[PDB]
Formats: sequence, structure tokens, C-alpha cells
Amino acid sequence: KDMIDEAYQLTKSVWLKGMRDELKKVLTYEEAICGSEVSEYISSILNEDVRLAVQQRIQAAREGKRLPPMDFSIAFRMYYLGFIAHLMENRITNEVSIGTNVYSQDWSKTVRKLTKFGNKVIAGDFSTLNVCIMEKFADLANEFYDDGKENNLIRHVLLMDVYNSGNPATTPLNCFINSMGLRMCFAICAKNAGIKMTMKDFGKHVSMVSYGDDNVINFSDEVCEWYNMETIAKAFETLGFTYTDELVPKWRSIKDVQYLKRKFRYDEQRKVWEAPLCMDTILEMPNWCRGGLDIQEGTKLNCENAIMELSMHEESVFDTWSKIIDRAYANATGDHLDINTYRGYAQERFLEYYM
Ligand SMILES: [Cl-]
Ligand SMILES: [Cl-]
Ligand SMILES: [Cl-]
Ligand SMILES: [Cl-]
Ligand SMILES: [Mg+2]
Ligand SMILES: [Mg+2]
Repeated sequence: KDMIDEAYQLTKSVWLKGMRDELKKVLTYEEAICGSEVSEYISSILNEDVRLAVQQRIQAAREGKRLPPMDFSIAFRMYYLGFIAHLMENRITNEVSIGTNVYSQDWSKTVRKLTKFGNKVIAGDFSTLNVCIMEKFADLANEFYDDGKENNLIRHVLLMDVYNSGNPATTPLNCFINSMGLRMCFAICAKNAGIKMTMKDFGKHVSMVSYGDDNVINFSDEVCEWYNMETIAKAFETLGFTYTDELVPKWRSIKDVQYLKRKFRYDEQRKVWEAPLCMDTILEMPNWCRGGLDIQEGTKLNCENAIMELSMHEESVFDTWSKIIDRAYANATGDHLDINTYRGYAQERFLEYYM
């Protein structure tokens, strides 16, 4: 139907909150590669044979033609990174989790946003192409920049190669499909159960957040018997997407759900919301070889980070596994880790993010 149009308008209101004029510029080739001092979120990732290829790509886009990988990434960043930097500066309340600092108050902010309409909460990821939602991503970028007919054509041409290209290309795009596809699901879930609500009632019953293809969705009890994992998964295949649950209940609680390979843990003693990383991920950070074979430059640092990551689980888990990781590294290398205590890591996070 013409619901893509109302999805797009609702989303725009949300995603455009907090606009800064200093960010509505296409970046120079140098800014695209080494960042700019306008944002903490525009940062730095032959020297003149590829600039000549970016040039060929930009001009060919200006006349409507697209070409066929590093030059694509720099171009895309030039025309889109200010927008992405805007989403990151207004993160979480704008439904976009790109830029979340899980060691900081962002995590409790994410929790405050996913408990806004009660206790029911779901999570999962989508998989496929739907060029009608993708199209509108170019549109919303263009609406953000307001910089002329030519730039708009370039954003539309670049977006057509994003999936075949990189990380900053598909990740905010899939965030957009999330915010869009789940307002659409809300509307098609109300027609199949004959509820006299419209997409403008989404923002009164649903709070959501996304990181690329992965989301967490909070919804009120009022809407929960017709808008939940079961119905939303079905609605989402009407749009061309499989929508699996990470790990089928109709809802859960914020403490049961996994997001960015982490969980929402409230620490009763230290009264704080923390982001324990899955042990299966933590435990692939060290090199366990007892002969210290492929010890790379970052092996020591990888071990230290794994142990820092243990400090956001309960203390029992940090006490068990930090000793295991510490002894393994010692026997393998004959060297030692510089690690902190449990409350030492907690204090590190307080001094840097709560103060
Ligand atoms: Cl299509
Ligand atoms: Cl775990
Ligand atoms: Cl987990
Ligand atoms: Cl071994
Ligand atoms: Mg993912
Ligand atoms: Mg593993």
C-alpha cells in the first residue's frame, strides 16, 4: 500500500531529531579518510591513484551511472558520514544504537528506552531485496543534507551498490529497515486483528532500538496480544524478510534478551546497568595454545580486554575466569598481564562515564 509513505514520515520525525547544521556537508576526500574535527564520529579510516578512482565514481554518479571497492567506500563515506555522525550523536532515543558505549550510561539509557511502555520486550535479527525501503534511505539522507539535485542523485546511485561492496554502509541502512519495517508491521498487525489504531499510534505503544539487522522492541501490554514476536515475525515476511529470534515466546523481559552479543544486567550492590559480553565471545579472545605459537602483537591486549570484559558479569564469573585467563597467558608466554580488580574495573567506568 501507501504505508511505506507513512512509515517514512514517522521515521523521519524520529531520525532527524537533534540535527546540527555543522554536519550537513559532504566530506572532502581527506576528511573521508582521516576524519574531521566536526564530530567525534567522523574519524580516520595509491594515495592519489585511488582519489582518481573516487573522482571517476562521483562524476559517473552525477550523470546517473553507477560503477562496480575501496573507492566505493570512500565515496559512500563522503556523501553519508555526516548523516551517520548525526544518528550517532542522537543515538538510542532516535532508535539507532550505532555509537553506543556499553561501558557508559548509554546502556542504562538503552534500558530506560526499552522499558518505556512496560515489561514486554522482544529481540531478533532480519535477513532477506526490498528496494522500496532502501530507496527511502537515500531520501532521508537527502532530506537531512538539503544540498541540491546533484548530490541527491549521487546518494541514490551509491546506495544501489551498498550490499555488493562497507560496515558504515549496510549498518545504518539496516537500522533504517528496522525502524521502517517495524512501524509497517505495526500497521499490518492492526489490520489483521481489526484494531482501530494507526501507525501514528506506534509512538505511543512501541519503543525500539536497532544495530544493523539486530533489534530490541518494547511494547505496551495494551497492544501485546496482537503485536508480538509471533505476529511481527509473520508481518515481517510480508515485507520479504525472515525475522528469527536470537535464542518462540511471544515476549520476554529486558533481563532475558541479548543485544550486541551482550545482556542487560543490573548490579544490585553497585546499582548500575552493565553489559556482560557473552562468555562464548569473551573466551575466544585469548590464545590458549600452551606453547605460545601464534602470539600476535595484540595477544597481551586481547587477554586484558577479555578480563576487563569479565568485570561486567557477576563477580563469581570474573573471579573464576580471570584467574584461568591470567594463568594461561603466563604459562604460554612467561610474561604477565596488567589487569585490575573487579571493583577496579567498576571504578574505571565510574570515573570516565558517570562523572
Ligand atoms: Cl522490490
Ligand atoms: Cl554468557
Ligand atoms: Cl549472553
Ligand atoms: Cl596447546
Ligand atoms: Mg548483525
Ligand atoms: Mg566460541
